[PDB]
Parts: sequence; structure tokens; C-alpha cells
Amino acid sequence: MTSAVGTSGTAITSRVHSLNRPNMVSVGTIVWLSSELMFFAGLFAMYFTARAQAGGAWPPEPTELNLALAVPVTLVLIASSFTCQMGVFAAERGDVFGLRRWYVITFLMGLFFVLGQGYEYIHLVEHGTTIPGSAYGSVFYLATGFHGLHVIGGLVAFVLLLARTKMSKFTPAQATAAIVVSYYWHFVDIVWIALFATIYFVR
Amino acid sequence: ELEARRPFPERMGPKGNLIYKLITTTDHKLIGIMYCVVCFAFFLVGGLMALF
Amino acid sequence: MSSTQDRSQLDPEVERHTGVDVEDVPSAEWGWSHMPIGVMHIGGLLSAAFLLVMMRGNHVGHVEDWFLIGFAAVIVALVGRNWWLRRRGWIR
Amino acid sequence: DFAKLAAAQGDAIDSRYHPSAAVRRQLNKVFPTHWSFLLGEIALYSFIILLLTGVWLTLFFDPSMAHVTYDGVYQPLRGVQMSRAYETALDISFEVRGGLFVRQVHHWAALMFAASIMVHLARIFFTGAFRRPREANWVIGSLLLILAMFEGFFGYSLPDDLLSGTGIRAALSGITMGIPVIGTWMHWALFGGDFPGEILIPRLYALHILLIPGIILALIGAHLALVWFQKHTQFPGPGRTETNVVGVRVMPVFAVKSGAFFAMITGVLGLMGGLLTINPIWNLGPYKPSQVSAGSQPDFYMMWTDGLIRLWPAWEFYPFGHTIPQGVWVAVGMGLVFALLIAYPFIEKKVTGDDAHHNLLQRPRDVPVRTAIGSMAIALYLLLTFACMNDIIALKFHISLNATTWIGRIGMVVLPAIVYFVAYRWAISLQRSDREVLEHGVETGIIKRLPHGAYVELHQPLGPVDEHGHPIPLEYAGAPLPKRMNKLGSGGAPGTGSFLFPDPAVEHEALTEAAHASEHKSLTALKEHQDRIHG
Amino acid sequence: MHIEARLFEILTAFFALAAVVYAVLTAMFATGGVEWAGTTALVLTTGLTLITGTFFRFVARRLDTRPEDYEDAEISDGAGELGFFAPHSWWPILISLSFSTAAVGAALWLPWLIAAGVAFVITSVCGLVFEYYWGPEKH
Amino acid sequence: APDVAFPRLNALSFWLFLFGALIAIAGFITPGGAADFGWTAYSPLTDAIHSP
Amino acid sequence: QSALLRTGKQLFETSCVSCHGANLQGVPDRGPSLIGTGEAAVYFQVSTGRMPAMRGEAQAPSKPPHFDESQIDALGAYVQANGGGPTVPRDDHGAVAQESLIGGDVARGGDLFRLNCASCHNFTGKGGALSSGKYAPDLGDANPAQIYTAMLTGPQNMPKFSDRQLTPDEKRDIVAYVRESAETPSYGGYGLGGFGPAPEGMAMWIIGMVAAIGVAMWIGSRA
Amino acid sequence: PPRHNFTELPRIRSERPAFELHYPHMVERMRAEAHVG
Amino acid sequence: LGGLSGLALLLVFLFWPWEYQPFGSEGEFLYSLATPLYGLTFGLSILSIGIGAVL
Ligand SMILES: CC(C)=CCC/C(C)=C\CC/C(C)=C/CC/C(C)=C/CC/C(C)=C/CC/C(C)=C/CC/C(C)=C/CC/C(C)=C/CC/C(C)=C\CC1=C(C)C(=O)c2ccccc2C1=O
Ligand SMILES: CCCCCCCCCCCCCCCC(=O)O[C@H](COC(=O)CCCCCCC[C@@H](C)CCCCCCCCC)COP(=O)(O)O[C@H]1[C@H](O)[C@H](O)[C@H](O)[C@@H](O)[C@@H]1O
Ligand SMILES: CCCCCCCCCCCCCCCC(=O)O[C@H](COC(=O)CCCCCCC[C@@H](C)CCCCCCCCC)COP(=O)(O)O[C@H]1[C@H](O)[C@H](O)[C@H](O)[C@@H](O)[C@@H]1O
Ligand SMILES: CCCCCCCC/C=C\CCCCCCCC(=O)OC[C@H](COP(=O)(O)OCCN)OC(=O)CCCCCCCCCCCCCCC
Ligand code: HEM
Repeated sequence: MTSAVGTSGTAITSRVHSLNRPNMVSVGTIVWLSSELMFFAGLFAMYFTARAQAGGAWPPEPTELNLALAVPVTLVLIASSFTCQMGVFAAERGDVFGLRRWYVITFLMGLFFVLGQGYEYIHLVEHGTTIPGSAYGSVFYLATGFHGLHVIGGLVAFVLLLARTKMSKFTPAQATAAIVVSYYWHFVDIVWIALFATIYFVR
Repeated sequence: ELEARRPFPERMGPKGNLIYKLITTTDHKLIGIMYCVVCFAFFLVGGLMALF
Repeated sequence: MSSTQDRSQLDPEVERHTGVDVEDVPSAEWGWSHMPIGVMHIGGLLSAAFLLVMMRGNHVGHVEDWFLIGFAAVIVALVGRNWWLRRRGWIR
Repeated sequence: DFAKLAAAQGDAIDSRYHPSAAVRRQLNKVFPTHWSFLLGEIALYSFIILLLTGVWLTLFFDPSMAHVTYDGVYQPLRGVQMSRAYETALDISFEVRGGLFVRQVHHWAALMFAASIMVHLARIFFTGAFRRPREANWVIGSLLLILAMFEGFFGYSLPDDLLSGTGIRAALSGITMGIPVIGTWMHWALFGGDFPGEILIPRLYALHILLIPGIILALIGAHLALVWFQKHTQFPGPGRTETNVVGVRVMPVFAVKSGAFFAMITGVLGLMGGLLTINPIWNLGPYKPSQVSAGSQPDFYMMWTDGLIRLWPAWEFYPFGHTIPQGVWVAVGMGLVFALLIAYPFIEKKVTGDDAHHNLLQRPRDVPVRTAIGSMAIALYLLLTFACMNDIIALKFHISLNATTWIGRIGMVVLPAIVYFVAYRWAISLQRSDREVLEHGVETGIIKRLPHGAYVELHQPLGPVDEHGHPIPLEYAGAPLPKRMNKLGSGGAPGTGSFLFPDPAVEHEALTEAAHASEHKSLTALKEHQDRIHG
Repeated sequence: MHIEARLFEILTAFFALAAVVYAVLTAMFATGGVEWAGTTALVLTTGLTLITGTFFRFVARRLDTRPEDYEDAEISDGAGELGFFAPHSWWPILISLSFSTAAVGAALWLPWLIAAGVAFVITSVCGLVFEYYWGPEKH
Repeated sequence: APDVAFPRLNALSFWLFLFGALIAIAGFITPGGAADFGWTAYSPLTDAIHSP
Repeated sequence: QSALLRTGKQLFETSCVSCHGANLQGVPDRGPSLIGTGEAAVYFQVSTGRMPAMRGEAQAPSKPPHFDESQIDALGAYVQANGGGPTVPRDDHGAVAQESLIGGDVARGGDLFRLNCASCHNFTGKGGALSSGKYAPDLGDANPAQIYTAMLTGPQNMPKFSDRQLTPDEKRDIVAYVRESAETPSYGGYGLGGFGPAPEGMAMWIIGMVAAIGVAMWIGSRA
Repeated sequence: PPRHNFTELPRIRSERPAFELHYPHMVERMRAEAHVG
Repeated sequence: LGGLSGLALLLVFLFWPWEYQPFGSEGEFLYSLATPLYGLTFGLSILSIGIGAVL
């Protein structure tokens, strides 16, 4: 125990030196996100089959999408992605507290998006459309609510990473953790853009 | 000019050396062995169904 | 580095010279570490006997009796294997 | 002038009496700061909450089987014949402000009391806090646990209810009346005659508000006095020996943290009394022998006795013109369970041979046979507890009721053995892990050696390092070892500014340097005290 | 990472071709027009491989030729400090058990066992992630 | 290589396999039994109406 | 009605003749004969969905109905005409009565429920376990007509409560109690299911005890 | 295998590093006949 | 927070629609969470006091 057998100032460090080598955590996160893309592909297939088998009026008469509440939430999610990227820049720097600020506002805006989605869910359920109520209702709820579960998972990842940064000193390991969490958030917002363009505009 | 080896390698090992590894295993080699044993157990379980 | 080594003198009092050894149980001196093998053999045999005896009961069922038979059989097989191996010096 | 008033009151106290020396001894008494030593405090605090809520409940409860039509406020039970006990329990629930909350927090406090007694028993048994000294403390603690079990049994049976009255009819009546030589005589003397005798609930009320709680209070006083004057044992550590107590003094730190823990425990109990529904007696209609539900379970502490009743395989003996019902089997089983629990320390000392005065606990891994036996016993207890719940387990988790019953029957001899073997081997493997850490240092990230492609985990030794790379192995000292550089001085100094914004560099450097100096001072003090004791 | 990126680029080319041809030959020459399930699955597996290949290509252009990618690379060239590979840990089994308790809660429609399995999963994932960051206890 | 990229993750993968596999086998202990529908588990036969 | 009978026959012939043989006689060892079961039995069973049954097991589980109210009525009319038996209640208009089956007295309904229903179901209509793979299901999904018809025709391992045994007024009171107990909010917090001891003990051990142990670990020092 | 799979690594030149390691003489041969097929 | 929650307990206990409400009645929702509010306020108050003391 003279000084240390492992000449490192962090019990946990980057899994490989990322300057010359790929970041293993980033590579794994990217691959897993590419798989989650196929999960959402299955959901999209369900939705598109229902759309094709609909008899012309794809959103049934009882259902009526609320763009007034669907445009603000997607705009807020895009803003959350931008703030998450700013936090990523902070993490690339040594700016622990800048990363914390950016990720906190990102978490707040993601929570606002989740609450807006829940409000639209409540309004839609009140106005007839329901999972058991109709095929459109069910496919729409499956797609958008599985995305909402993914957003909740991203929120959990955000708070968990923030706790990690609180409890241990900022290092390339935590910077990479923030980077991969941001990759997940960007994937979530991209699939939300796809779902918005499909559900609301394309219909 | 000669090596002092055991007459035979250790057969099994001391009591209580594997059980905690399995729970805390992080060596891919041990995990791969756990896969092979567990997967083969399901082969016997699944294979017994075919006999019925 | 921010850790201090520990010095411990616990009062000892069987003297562990017979039974289990540190090579088999590293903390043999620190606490009760040896259960006589006869105890476990007899316990397994009595557990198998109890499982078999539960067949006698007020149940018209038969898969229950067969499950009891199977579990008692595997218990007896384990006890017999252990006893035989220790008799021969842990061979085969 | 609060300071003047305090000084004058201290002078008055020390003039009227002379408690200076005794009070100083109490304040200077050192208590180890291990978390597992607060498990008994949980039970003590839950007991205090139980007393406080029980007084309030007694102010409103009327024990009697005197039949009455409700004519209260709860509409779904109106004009239905019920006992005064049930009627006043309903009155507490509905027609008394906060009465539902008080009774719910009372029942939740009872459940936490039982659970914390069980956890404290596990702690002491597995750490060996009973051998040579404190063995009588363990004995009276076992009596205390039994008394708590039966106290809760009489408590949730106190409001004459369908569920609890069915539980009484099963256990108190059938088991008591099945006992061979004096079973019916005990039944008639407890119930003042047949089962629905008009004195059962008043007798249980006496037993539950005064008699059994009085004995529990006396035994808790004896328990705490024994812990106080037979200084609390401690885990092996740097400066901890069999002839000292390393920890914190009563006055500044221990007292404040114990009071805060009491506050937090009562907060948890109140939160659960509010947010979680316990014993909805209004849903559970008044007791009638002809009515019953499908659940029919006792509280989780008597659930193991009920599970024993369910699982035991209907073995009845019929001597010459007599019957020996299956109730005697479970009665003898409970007797054996309690006898073994009470007499374990003496059984353990007779078996092993250790009567040495033990003040240093032993980690459960360091005693494979005892931790194995405790794991086996906990497995049997869990098996019985879930056997009692097999009805709801079968209902919700789709498993046939016969299958659950026979799973319990077979497991209660198979599962204890499996858990014994697994726990024994697990303890020995924890010892092996400790030894490997001692002889090789903590594990870290892998490094590829320069000349060749060797991979080495780049360990970190915990002791003096030999001239070459490998360290001098240390000797196990009965204390936990750090298996992660995480928990050592490695990557543990985040910017001390705030969650959102930093602080000035001068302040951060001052704070971190002061903290590092304090850690050095503490470690050096422990090291020097250890050297002085062992040299 | 040229070959690593080019593998996914080839997969992207093939999957894009498959998606396009399937979409065309299902819009025309199918009983009910575009299938809308195979088409979407092919499009988004093209997206899977496209994302992976694009990231790999970005990294290949960002990083100089690694010893691993370099033929005639000596072992000493790559010899050095490999990063942190997690040693023994018992959090994975707890995560698996928590997710299994959520899964059985979903199968047997028990909202209470779903709610608890999810709590369980959050706790165990927090434990796994914080395993090597929980600073020394400060007393 | 010395180990897999995420050696705690591959440990989770094995345990997810083991416990995920067990709860599928668990259909047998239920009174109804395991899944009637074949391995393919075609849609109409799998809905709550069929194989409930 | 002629067309109602014809529709019931057409649904029967392509739904259940494989296990309730044509002519309504039961297929030996696949299904019982439906002669005498009546319209109430058909309504309850098919509406709860148990009858499009795709396995012979300990108990036929509930499931989404395979027929809409009109087809349920068609099948019930067909079975009633073939066999003749109990009929589902109906309101003034003609639809299956739902609110009319809510008996006025709830204390009487609860007493009757405890004497007869709680025996196996629960204190408040949650489920209960039975001998070999069977179970009394939760009543919170059943609507008043379903509860009334369940009593009227003992579906499976359930005693058959005739009108003579439980006058329709008593059955209406029991229905009122069932619906009231199902729709009534838990006073005092979250009723953990409806079973007291077991859900309460689990919630103690998981919520209160983990909180206490975690707080103790926070306050104290590992060693 | 030792924990971490290796105390050494041979010169990696082809798809058979261990064959080259154990039979150095074949190294030239494995290249000479490779293209003949 | 402990003090504010204690004051909340006091105010809720003194002024809240307690008392049983028969069924499906206006005020049944308030009654259903009357007792939960008592427990929430009380437990939160004393728990926050304990957390402050521990800190
Ligand atoms: C609707 C309705 C009726 C609602 C109310 C519900 C009801 C009926 C009752 C509950 C209501 C109440 C009154 C709740 C609060 C209960 C209560 C007294 C909580 C106190 C906790 C609190 C407020 C702490 C504030 C924070 C703070 C500054 C703490 C430091 C100062 C304090 C309070 C120190 C208290 C120390 C303490 C717990 C003394 C307990 C005395 C007893 C019985 C034993 C002492 C003792 C202890 C505590 C050991 O641990 C121990 C361990 C080993 C050997 C011996 C001992 C020993 O003798
Ligand atoms: C605490 C739990 C751990 C227990 C540990 C002990 C392990 C040993 C388990 C022993 C299993 C015994 C199973 C046999 C039991 C038996 O004899 O009953 C039978 C039913 O067979 C079965 O399914 C057998 C199922 C066996 C699966 C056991 C699964 C073990 C699980 C529980 C382990 C997970 C534990 C989770 C731990 C949680 C930890 C909590 C912290 C028949 O009933 P029945 O249904 O009436 O069948 C009639 C026909 O017979 C008749 O022809 C026909 O006519 C019909 O009438 C038909 O009904
Ligand atoms: C940590 C402290 C916090 C404690 C939790 C406190 C939660 C407070 C909730 C809000 C205030 C009280 C609401 C009372 C209103 C209310 O009661 O809540 C039911 C919901 O009920 C459910 O389903 C459960 C839904 C899932 C969410 C709650 C799960 C919490 C569990 C996990 C807590 C215990 C811990 C156990 C750990 C388990 C793991 C063990 C290893 C909702 O109605 P419903 O759903 O329709 O009930 C059906 C009648 O209708 C119908 O007739 C009747 O027949 C029934 O079917 C009935 O369910
Ligand atoms: C690897 C083994 C592989 C064994 C695999 C066999 C699986 C086949 C089982 C059931 C198939 C469905 C039939 C279902 C009906 C049953 C057949 C029958 O009728 O067989 C005649 C009598 C009962 O007559 P009963 O009329 O049912 O009436 C009775 C009262 N009234 O039983 C007998 O003698 C013959 C015994 C019949 C089954 C007993 C099987 C139980 C468990 C075996 C061992 C468990 C081992 C555990 C190890 C730890
Ligand atoms: C010593 C440990 C004690 C335990 C484990 C315990 C347990 C219980 C339990 C579980 C109940 C059922 C509450 C309900 O169903 O709502 C109960 C009821 C009751 N307890 Fe205790 N109790 C204890 C001490 C006391 C004390 C000291 C008193 C009096 C000061 C008391 C007075 C009462 C009363 C009057 C009832 C009836 C309340 C009702 O019917 O709702 N208890 N007890």
C-alpha cells in the first residue's frame, strides 16, 4: 500500500483509452440503441398493419388527435435533446456542474414531455378512444406508451447518472457514461420524431 | 533439472470455492461453463418432453 | 491506502486439532465450522424416511406419493454416494 | 438567562441528589456504531409506538361478546347482530376522528415489532451475540419474542371479527381442546366453557392491554439493562478487542442518532398507517360460527404456526377409547421450536465446547455451521409462512392448492437441507474470497504487460509489499475487507461546490484538504491505539 | 475500424435493397398492396445497421489506425493500460431476479408484483451502476 | 482479449437466460399447464380467447 | 323469436358442436349436455367468455367474450328453446337488466354473501382457491346480471342457487353487496388486494422493514 | 486458461497464430502452398 | 419540512371532510383519503424531523 499497485486516481476508469481507441461503452450503447430501433420497428409494423386494414378513416370517428398538445411536447423533446447535447459538451470538458445543470434541465423537460403525453392520454381516454376500445386506439397507445416507457427509462438514467456524478469525482468514465446516456436520449427523441410524423402528420 | 508436480491434478477443489463465484462470476470462462451446464440441463429437460 | 489493518485476539475454547482444518475451512478457528458427517447422513436418511412415511395419509392422490418416492430416492442416493465415497476415501 | 437557569438546575440536582458520577458514566458509555445494532432499537421504538397507540385505543374499545345491532354509521353493516367488541372497533374506525388511523398505525407497529424482533434475532444469532455472556439475554429475548407473537395474536383477535374469530376458533380452540390429557380442561378454563364463552374477549383484553404487555415491558427493561451493563459487543476491527468498546459516547452522538432513528421509525409507521390499509374489520363482518372466508390467515408472525397446521400430514392416533388429534402434533412442534430457540446458546456451547467470555462478534461467514443452521431455520420458517399463504398463492399465482400443500410438505424436509448445504458452502466461499483478497490485494482494471501480451488485473495490496511486486499476505483478523478500490481512497473527490454550480477553488481546496487531514487523523488514531493495545 | 464499419455498410446496402424491392413488389403484385409489416421491419433493420455502420465510420475517421487494425503490429505496440473491466459482482443476478419478478407480474396480471419488480429493477440497476462509485462511508 | 467488453453485462445475460427460461418452464406447475400453442405461437390461438 | 333461434343455431353449429354435440346433447368427456341449462347459464358463461373454451383442465378460465350481446341473446334463446330452463333477468325495455338487479338492502346482502358467497370467494369478493387447480374468481369484473346468473346457474364447482333457495330479492341484495364491495374505495389507504394478513405482512416486510433497515444502514457504520 | 486468458501472445500473422507458434518451420510453408488450392 | 408537515397534520385533522360516507356519495372521495392524509402528514412531519436530526 506504499502508494498503489494500480497507478490510477479512479477506482473505475474508461474501459479503453478513447483518444486512440473506440469507446467500448459508446459502441455497446450504439449497438443496443440500434436494437431498440428494431423493437420500435415491431411496434411500427403493428401500427402500419392496423392503418392499412382501416376502412379509409384511419383515426376512427370517436378519436381525434390533439395537435395543440402534441406539437408543444415534441418541441420540448427536441429542446431536451439540444440541452442534452450541451450537457454532453460539458461532460467532454471537465465541467461537472455544467453537465449537471444541462442534464437537470433535460430531465425536467423530459418529465414535462411525459406529463404532457399522460395528459393527452387522459383526454383521449375520456373522449372514447381506448386500448380495448379500438384498433387505432390500441396501436397508438402501444407505440406512444412504449416510447413513453423508454422516455421514463431515460429519465431514470439521467437521475441515476447525476447521482453517480455526485458520489464520485468526474473522470473520463463518468464523461463517457453521460455521453451514452445522451445517445439514448437522442435515440428516444429521434424515434419520437418518427412516431409524431407517422401518427399525426402522415396518419 | 526436474519438476515437482502433483501425482494427479486437483480433482474437485476445496469446499466453498465455486458457489460464491457463480453468484459473483465475472469471468467469461466460468460464465461460458455455466451456460454449457445450464443449457445442457434444459436439453435434458426439453429432451425428456420429446420422449413423452 | 485509507484502510488500517486489523489486530484481533478472540478468546478460544474441542480445540479444533481434530475435525476440520484451515486448508478446508479458512476460518476454522474463528467459529463452529465442522458438522459431523454422521449427523448429516442420519439427517438425510430420516428426511427420506419422513418423505416416504408421508405417503401414508388421507389423500386419494397418487402423484403425491410418486413425488415423495422420487425425492426420498434422490436423498437416499445422495447419502449413499457420500457415505460410499468417504468409506473408500473419496474415490469415484 | 437559559444558561443561568441550566446551571442553577444542575446545582439543585447535584445538591438534592448526587448523580454527577453516575450521569457522567452514562454519558461517557461507548456504544458501537454498527447499523446492525440498531435492529433491536427498531423493535424498542415500535414497542413504544404500540404502547402510545394502545392507550388511545383502550380509551375507545369495549371488550364484550354482548350482542348488539350496529345502528352506527357504517351502512353495509346495519341491524346485523354483532358483539360490543366489534361494534366499538367499528366505532373507532368510523365514528372517532383519527381512530382508523390510530388503529391502523397500531397494527402496523405490531407487524414492525414482530418483524424487527425477527431481524434482531437473526442478527444476534448469526453474529454470535449470545455465547458465554449475554446467553441469559438471548433467553429472555426469546421469551420476549414468544410474548410478542402471542400479544399480536390476542391483539388482532381483540375486535371480534370474522377473520380473527375464525383464527381463534382454529388455533386457540381446536389445538387447545385436542391436547390429550388436559386439552378440554385447558379449553374450558380459558374460554369459561365452550368456545363462544362470554368471557373470551374480556380475558384476552386483560391479557393484551395489561398482563402480557406488562411482562413484555419488564423483560424489555431487563434486556436493555443487561445490554447497558454488559457492554454491547462489537465486530472485530482495528482498535476493537475483547476488553474494550470502540464507538461513540452516549451523550453527543449516540443519543442524538438514536432519537433521530426513533423519529424516522415512527414516521415510517405513521406513513404506512396512512397510506396502506391494515385489517379492514368493516369489510370483515362480525364473527359468526357459520360464516367464513377463504383467506383465513393469521398475522405473519403466527403464519408459521398456521402453515405447520396446514402442512402436517393429518396423522391422528386413537388409543384405547380416545383420540389424539392432529392439533397435538402442531402443539408439540411449537413447543419444540420455542424450546430449541430458547436453549440454543446452551446447545451450541454443549456441542462446540466454547464457554470462553466472548465480547467480539464473529461474522456469519466465519462460522459456517451456525450460519448454515440459521439459514436452514429461516428457510423452514419461510416455507411454513408461505404454506400458510398457499391459499392466496394458489389463487393469484396459478398453482393448484393440493400442489402448494404438497410442495410445502416435501420442502419442509427438502428445502431446509438444500438451504443448509448452500449456506454452508456460501459461507466457506466468502471466507475463501476474504483470504484471496488478503493474499493478493484488491482487484482493479486489467493491464497488458509491456514486452509480452500477458494480462494482469493490476491488483492493489492491502499491506506491506515485498521487495518484488507480490505483497506479503496478511492474516485474517475477523473483520471485513475492502474488495473494491471504490471504497478506498480512489476516485472519491468530486468538486465540492454544489449540485448545480461550483464553489471557489480556494474554498474547495480548503474543504478537501481538511477532510483528507481528518481521515489521516482518524486512521492514525486507530492505528496508534491498536499498536498500544497489542504492544 | 475500417473493416468493422464496412461490414455494417455492406449490411446496410443489402438491407436497403431488400426493403426497397420488397416494398415495390408488395405495392404491386401482392394481394393487398404493401405488406406494411415486412416492409417496416426491413426498413428499420436497414436503419439498425445504418446507425451502427455510421457510428463505426465516424469512429474510424476519428481514430488513427489502431494496432488491432494494423497488420504487422507487434504485441508490444498494443501493450499498455487496458481500461477498467469490472471484477466480481453479484448485482447482475439481482437485476435478473428483479426483472424476472416484473416479468411474472406482467404474465400473471398482478399490478402489485409489477410495481415491486420495477422497484426491485431500479434498485438493482442503481446498485450495479454505483457499484464502483460509492465512495468510502463517511460516518 | 482478456475479457468481454462488459463482463458484468454478460453475467446479467446468463442470469436473464436462466431465470427467463425457468419462468417459461413454470407453466407446467400451473394446473392448466404450459402453453398449448406450438413454439410458433400463432396469433388467433394465442389471444386471451384461445389458450386462456 | 324465429330469427333469434336461427342465429343462435348458426352460432352454436360453428362454435360448440365439437364439445356440446349438435342437438345440445353433451359430447361424452368433452362437455356436458346443455339441455335444461337455460338462457341464464348461456348468458353468464358466454358473456364471461368461459365457453369458447380451448382446454380441458381443472377450471375453465374467464376470458374476453367471443360474442356480442345480440349473439349472446341468440345463443341463449337457442339453448332455452332446445332444453328449457332458467332465463336471464331483463328490464322494461328488453335488455339484460343491470341496475334493476341492485337490491335495496346491503346489510342483508352482505350477511347472505358471508353465509354463502364468502365461504370460498372472499370477505369482499376477491378470489379464493379450491381443491385441485380450481379457484373462485374475483367478482369485481362481474356486472349485476353476471352475478345474478352466476348464482342462478352454478357455473362450475359452484353451488347452484335456485330462486327458491335464494329468492330473487335475496339474489338482488347479494348483487348489490358484491357491486358495492367491489366499487367501494379502501378507507385507510391502499387495500393491498383484499386479503389482510398475507398482503399486509409482505408490505410490512418490503416497505416498512426495508425502510427501517436502510435508515439504520444510513445512520450506522458498516464494520 | 489463466484468469484473463493469457500470460503471453504470439506474433499474430495469419488465421492460425497458435499453429505458427507451435510449428515455426511451417510458417513459410503455410504461405507457399496457400494460393495453390 | 417537518414543521410544515406537522402544521399540515394539525390543519388537516381539524378541518377535513372526515366521517363515513355511505357509497358513491359526494364526499366519499374526500373521506377515502381522509385517514391517508392524517398518516401522510404525521409520518412526513416526524420523518423529516428525524432526517434533520440525523443530518
Ligand atoms: C391521530 C393520532 C392519535 C396520531 C398519533 C399516533 C399515536 C397514538 C402515537 C404516536 C405520536 C407520537 C407522540 C410520536 C413521536 C414519538 C416520539 C417520542 C418520538 C421521539 C423522536 C424525536 C421527536 C426526535 C427529535 C430529533 C432529536 C433532537 C433527537 C435527539 C433528542 C431525543 C428525542 C432523544 C430521545 C432518546 C430516546 C429514543 C430515548 C428512549 C428511552 C428508552 C425507552 C430507552 C433508552 C435506550 C435506547 C433508545 C437504546 O437504544 C438502548 C440500547 C442498548 C441498551 C439500552 C438502551 C436504552 O436504554
Ligand atoms: C418455498 C417454495 C420452495 C419449496 C422447496 C421444496 C422443493 C420441492 C417441491 C416439491 C414439489 C411437489 C409437487 C407435487 C405436489 C402434488 O402432489 O400435487 C400434484 C401437483 O403436481 C404438480 O403440479 C407438481 C408441481 C411441482 C413444482 C414445484 C415448484 C417449486 C417452486 C415453488 C420453487 C420456487 C420457489 C420460489 C421461492 C420464493 C422466495 C421468496 C423469498 C397433484 O395435484 P392435483 O392438481 O390434484 O392433480 C390431479 C391429478 O393427479 C389427477 O390425476 C387429475 O385427475 C386431476 O384431478 C389433477 O388435478
Ligand atoms: C411505499 C408506501 C406507499 C404505499 C402504497 C400506497 C398507494 C396509495 C394508492 C392511492 C390511495 C389508495 C387507493 C385505494 C384504491 C385501491 O384499492 O387501489 C386499487 C389498486 O389495486 C391494484 O390492483 C394495485 C395497483 C398497483 C399499484 C399499487 C401497488 C403497491 C404494492 C406493490 C405495495 C405493497 C408491497 C408488496 C411488495 C410485493 C413484492 C413482494 C416480493 C385501485 O382500484 P382497483 O384496481 O379497481 O381495485 C380493484 C377493485 O375495484 C375490484 O373491485 C376488486 O375486485 C379488486 O380487483 C381490486 O384490485
Ligand atoms: C422422471 C419420471 C417420468 C414419469 C412421467 C409420467 C407422466 C404421465 C403422468 C400423467 C399423465 C396424465 C394422466 C392423468 C391421470 C393419472 C394416470 C392414471 O390414471 O394412472 C393409474 C393410477 C391412478 O389412477 P386415477 O384414475 O388417476 O385415480 C387415482 C385416484 N382416483 O396411478 C398409477 O398407478 C400410475 C401412476 C400415474 C402417474 C404418477 C406420476 C407422478 C410423479 C412421478 C415421479 C416424480 C419424481 C420426483 C423426483 C424428485
Ligand atoms: C406489546 C406489543 C403489542 C402488540 C404486538 C400489539 C398488537 C396489536 C394488534 C395487531 C392489534 C390489532 C389492531 C387492529 O386490528 O386494528 C391490537 C389491538 C389492540 N391493542 Fe395491542 N399490541 C401491543 C400492545 C398493546 C398495548 C400496550 C395496549 C394498551 C396500552 C394495547 C391495546 C390494544 C387495544 C385496545 C386494541 C384493540 C384495537 C382494535 O380492536 O382495533 N396493545 N394490538
